[PDB]
Amino acid sequence: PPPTLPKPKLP
Amino acid sequence: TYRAMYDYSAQDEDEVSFRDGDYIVNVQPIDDGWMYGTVQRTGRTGMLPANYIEFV
Ligand SMILES: [Zn+2]
Repeated sequence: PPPTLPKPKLP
Repeated sequence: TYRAMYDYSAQDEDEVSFRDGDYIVNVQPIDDGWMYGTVQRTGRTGMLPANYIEFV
C-alpha cells in the first residue's frame, strides 16, 4: 500500500 | 460511506486499523492526507489515511 502523508494535530 | 482499498495497521493511538474492502462510515475529511471515520466491521472510530479509502 502507498505511503501515508504527515498527520495533522487538529485543528 | 467509503470503502478501504488496502489493509492498514494503526500507527498511533488516534488511528484505526482496517482491511481491504471494509466499509468506513460517517466519514469526515480532515485534510488531504487524513479523514475521521468509523470502521463498521470493528466498531472503532478514529483517523484513517485518506489515500487508502475510496468514496461510495
Ligand atoms: Zn502516540
